[PDB]
Amino acid sequence: SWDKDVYPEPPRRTPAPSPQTSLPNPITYLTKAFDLLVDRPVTLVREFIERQHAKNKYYYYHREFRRVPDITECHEKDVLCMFEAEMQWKRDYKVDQEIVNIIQERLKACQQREGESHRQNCAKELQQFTQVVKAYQDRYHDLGAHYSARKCLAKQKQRMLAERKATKEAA
Amino acid sequence: MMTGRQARAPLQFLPDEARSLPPPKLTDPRLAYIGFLGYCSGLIDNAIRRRPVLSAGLHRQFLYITSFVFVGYYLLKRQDYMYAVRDHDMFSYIKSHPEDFPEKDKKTYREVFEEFHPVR
Repeated sequence: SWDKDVYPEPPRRTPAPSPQTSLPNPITYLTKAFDLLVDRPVTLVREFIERQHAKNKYYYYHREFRRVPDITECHEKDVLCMFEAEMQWKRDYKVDQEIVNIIQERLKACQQREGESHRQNCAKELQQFTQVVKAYQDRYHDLGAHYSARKCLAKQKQRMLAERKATKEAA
Repeated sequence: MMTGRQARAPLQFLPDEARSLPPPKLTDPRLAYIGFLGYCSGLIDNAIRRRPVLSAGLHRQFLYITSFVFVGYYLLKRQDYMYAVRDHDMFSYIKSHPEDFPEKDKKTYREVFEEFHPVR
């Protein structure tokens, strides 16, 4: 099972079957055969395996990283503090990449699920994708194969200088 | 370079100030490599005279290894002493001339400015 808030999904609404004709549809008979011959033995085997798994129980944990000071409060050419800040920045870079992956998966799921009316019913997913892609592009794009926290700090400083000049010339 | 240092007490392999330093261990990796050099020279000495390389004259190979270890130990003692003297002179001159070695005003990255060159 997963968390239904990070991966949302609307409630399923299926119509009732109305046999207008008198011809028996083979799909109901095939579903009966599938439940008799396939679903029952697989369910029994999984029950046995889960019983074997419940005899001994051990846990694995999600690794927690405490926050260290970032590169903005590191002295220049101070390898210890800069090393810790660089490792933290790389971890957040990986997490941001997977956040963009999550939003992309949401968008693809909406496009497949809504059917032919996807252009109207997937407006919110498109807006979320556009916003998160704009944030990712403003944060991490055009850094090169040798990206580091200093490059990202320089890019953010240049963008902030451009924004300050733009708001000065528009004042 | 250091002739003024090695000018008041000339032709001394190891001056009396060297005895304040820790001697190299007999398990020094450099000493072991020098012993391996001695063993290799013993094997070459067996080889050029058409003797069985790994069997003939074990006393000769033992004397080769022993001589190399002895000379290498004393050379290592001198090398460690001379690097110690280098560091001692460097630190004394740094401390004696504070005007020429000022403390650099270190600044954090929130104040420094670096130009950004995009890779596109």
